[PDB]
Amino acid sequence: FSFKKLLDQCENQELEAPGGIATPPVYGQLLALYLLHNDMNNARYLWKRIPPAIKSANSELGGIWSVGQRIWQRDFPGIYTTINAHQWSETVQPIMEALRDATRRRAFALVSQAYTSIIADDFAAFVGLPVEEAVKGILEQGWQADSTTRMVLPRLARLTDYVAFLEN
Amino acid sequence: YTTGGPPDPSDIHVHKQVCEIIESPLFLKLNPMTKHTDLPVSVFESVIDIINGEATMLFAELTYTLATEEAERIGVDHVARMTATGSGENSTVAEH
Repeated sequence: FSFKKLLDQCENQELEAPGGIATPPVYGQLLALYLLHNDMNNARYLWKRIPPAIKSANSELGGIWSVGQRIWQRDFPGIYTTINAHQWSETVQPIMEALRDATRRRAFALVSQAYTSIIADDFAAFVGLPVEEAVKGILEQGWQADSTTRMVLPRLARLTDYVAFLEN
Repeated sequence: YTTGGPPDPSDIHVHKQVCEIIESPLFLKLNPMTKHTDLPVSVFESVIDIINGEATMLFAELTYTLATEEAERIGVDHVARMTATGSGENSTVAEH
């Protein structure tokens, strides 16, 4: 909602404001905004446009690109460690908050379709919270957990225009 | 059926001859001289009634109803409306 507007004003800003290389905070928000849409191609291309000058100047930006390298592999546990690695207050946090929750939803959603049966330890990597916390949650939602083996199972107006058209 | 204003003897004479075809025929009378807005057809049957001890053929009036025939009705629609085609041919949607 709020984020979509924030990409719009920022997208405008990249072309309009600079002499061709814009300042380091603007590029960081923009990169972070591309990850929320999960438009990873344009993200990657964003980093490749970025000169060596911004990479020395700004390290935060390079952290935002690292989450994204993993999103390309689609390896979940790896995503989570990188979210914790870097923070940049104000300028990165509201959009970051959204990134973390967009990948968890993507992960739960992915599993629900993907697997008719999955190991609970693998599932623990996907949501990214330990085994005790996960097994407690799945039960409430209404998914079945098997214990001993520890496996988890996911669960007129048109017509007149058309008649008018054919008769003519 | 016959034509004319109120009931008269010349209708009763003809109704006895009709009694030869079927023993109980209906009589119907239409006034096209009607000064009145309601439906000016009135329906009768004949009764044989004794007056002053002599048996007389006298008429008795019946009320009416409306009834079936959808096949016939769709023609009464066309007959009733008397509408003309516009600029085209009249539309398929319209007619349907």
